[PDB]
Amino acid sequence: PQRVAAHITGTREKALGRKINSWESSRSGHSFLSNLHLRNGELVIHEKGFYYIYSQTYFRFQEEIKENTKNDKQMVQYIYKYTSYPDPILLMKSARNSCWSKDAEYGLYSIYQGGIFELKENDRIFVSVTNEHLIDMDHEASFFGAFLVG
Amino acid sequence: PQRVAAHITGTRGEKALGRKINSWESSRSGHSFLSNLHLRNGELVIHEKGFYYIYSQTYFRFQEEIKENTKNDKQMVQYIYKYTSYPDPILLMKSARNSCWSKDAEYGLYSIYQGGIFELKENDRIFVSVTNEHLIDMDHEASFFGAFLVG
Amino acid sequence: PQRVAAHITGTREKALGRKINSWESSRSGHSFLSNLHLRNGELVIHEKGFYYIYSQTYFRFQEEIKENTKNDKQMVQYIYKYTSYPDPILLMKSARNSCWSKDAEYGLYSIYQGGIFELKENDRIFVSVTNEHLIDMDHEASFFGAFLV
Amino acid sequence: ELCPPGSHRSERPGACNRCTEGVGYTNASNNLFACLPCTACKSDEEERSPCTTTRNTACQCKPGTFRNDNSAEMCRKCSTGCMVKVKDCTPWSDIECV
Amino acid sequence: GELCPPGSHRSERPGACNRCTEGVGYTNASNNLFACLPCTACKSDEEERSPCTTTRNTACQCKPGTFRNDNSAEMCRKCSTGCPRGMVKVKDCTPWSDIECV
Amino acid sequence: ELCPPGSHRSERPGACNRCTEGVGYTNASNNLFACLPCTACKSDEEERSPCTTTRNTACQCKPGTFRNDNSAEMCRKCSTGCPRGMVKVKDCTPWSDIECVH
Ligand SMILES: [Cl-]
Ligand SMILES: [Zn+2]
Repeated sequence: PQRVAAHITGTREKALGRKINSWESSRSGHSFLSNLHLRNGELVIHEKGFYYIYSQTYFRFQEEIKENTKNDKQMVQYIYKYTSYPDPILLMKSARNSCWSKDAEYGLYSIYQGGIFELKENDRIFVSVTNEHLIDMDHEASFFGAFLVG
Repeated sequence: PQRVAAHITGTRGEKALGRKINSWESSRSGHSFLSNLHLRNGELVIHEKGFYYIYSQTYFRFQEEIKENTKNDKQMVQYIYKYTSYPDPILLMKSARNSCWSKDAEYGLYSIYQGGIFELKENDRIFVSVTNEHLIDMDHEASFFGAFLVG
Repeated sequence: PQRVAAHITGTREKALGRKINSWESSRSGHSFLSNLHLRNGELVIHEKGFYYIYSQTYFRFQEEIKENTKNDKQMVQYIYKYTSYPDPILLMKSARNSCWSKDAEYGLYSIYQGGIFELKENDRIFVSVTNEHLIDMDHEASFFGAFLV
Repeated sequence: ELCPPGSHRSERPGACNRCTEGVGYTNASNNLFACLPCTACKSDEEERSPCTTTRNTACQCKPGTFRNDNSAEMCRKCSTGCMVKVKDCTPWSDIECV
Repeated sequence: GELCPPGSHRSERPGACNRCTEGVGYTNASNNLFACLPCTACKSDEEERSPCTTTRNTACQCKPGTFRNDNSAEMCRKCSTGCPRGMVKVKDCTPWSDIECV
Repeated sequence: ELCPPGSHRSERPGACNRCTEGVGYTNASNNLFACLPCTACKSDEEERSPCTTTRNTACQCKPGTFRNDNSAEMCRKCSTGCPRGMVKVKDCTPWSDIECVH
């Protein structure tokens, strides 16, 4: 197991949004950690290198027409890193807005993003989202992972 | 030749949700390929046990004519399943989109991409299943399916 | 040392859309090039092989309707390659349409796609988009990369 | 040969571990290294029966809404009108119009 | 000169050329591609002007009443009925452009 | 082994490079190999203070709009009224919608 990778799934500071901290790590066949570990919803790096980091967050909601406001929701997924620096550093953001139509009965918005980043040993990576209360934490729907590329 | 990966694309020709896409194309050098994996009934078959980053993009493309009015609301879901040594297919990933609720909507363009890492055993089969299969655009560059060994 | 990968981010021909040529490649920790190089917004291949290629393009716009016609937008991300052939070859396309509701005050549409492609030494890969004027070039928002698989 | 429903296989070639009630399950004899995660009923559904080590949760759309083969994610409100209504809507189908 | 003619691509065999399959793929120029380019399919909103040949991709065009501009390459859009208040129609709509107002 | 605010670490183990004013910055002592990129104010915002080698840009929503914790990307128009059964205790700010009580 000289393999450096992880895939963790949903379970039922100066950073934007709210950190997802309810990830599940070891159901054989569904999620796993190989030469990385989880701490307070943050994936911790062991081996310095280039990592392809990705995350899918499912915004799922039934909506009731807001009487004095628009039914507009900004669904944003943020991927941050904590390094040898006091503030978390934004690596990636992916945004979506819900349907402006007042005829809207519900919303299904899965957001996936990924990219390659150089990380140092003991750097921590986490996912932060807006509207955390609309997130569906089904294992197959919302997840977070990384693997060593270089 | 010791490379374990595949990228198969669209072509116009059980207890699982949605309907399995079975019209994928494997050869055509530069556009699709199979290296140490094979295709059978639209399912990618694993040869080497390991950690695989699996992904798929499915393009939902349609012209819509609102009449009388409802129910034109569409749930566009992409499911990625695996068949292992177990009677039922096991869901690995799902990604969903709903169409625009506006009555002014003339058409819909909804590309869905998802990917993730999964441990697979030799002879495990992976496939893509979607809702509204009749709205899928199978252009090679638009809808595709693939995987590669990470560990 | 022998790592073949790149991740380049935004800075503020017969191909569809318009080529993004304003990528940055040298910010340590944010963007990099390892055994690939950038030229006119195109990533150039050094080592022949299978590459997982990906891109995220952020369409962000504030746009209040104008009392007449429809403001319906087709947001398309194209990933092309230039090889030993006169025309660019489309590898991937990902499309989204904006919200048709006339109550729409703005649009936030991030588009991500990726896939594996066999590339030859000196093949060039680039990103082209429709509505280039609506693209937000924040470094965490729009980016382009690849790595040898 | 196989681990019974409500169990999965362990590292030791001939041993079976029981699934955790309410967390995971297995509906058939198997050799999986983990039980399958239980399904959660969403806010638009009602739970008909809970998850057991041998049966996944069984959910059904709330009255007035339905779900079908092409709408597996969210329950949809049943159509108010039609053509004449030959059949009423069910948790698994909209109204039938003749 | 190590280039295969239009209607053909380079083979696995270093010195050979394979012909494209009519209706399936093509190549418009001399090349050394390992596969011919896939033919384009006209979508439900388009009409086929000319079919795919081993040397020419299919030619599609928006159906009458609709168009496709540089920023709307995916789906044909309905042509605008009129010009806004105080503007006159200088040009009629084409399969490649909406009405021009000035 | 830490560079001061307004600077980051170099390749040379003991050196510090200064951030480029208007391009990047660093707010604390550090050993980053690059300064953090400056934020750009978008069309819906106004710049309160520019980016300096030690402070990121400070933007603010344009009058009549706001940005809060659940709407960090685009400024939203302030709500006209309070929901069913609620009064209006606080007016909207560039960082918050109207406050409603009861
Ligand atoms: Cl919409
Ligand atoms: Zn909409």
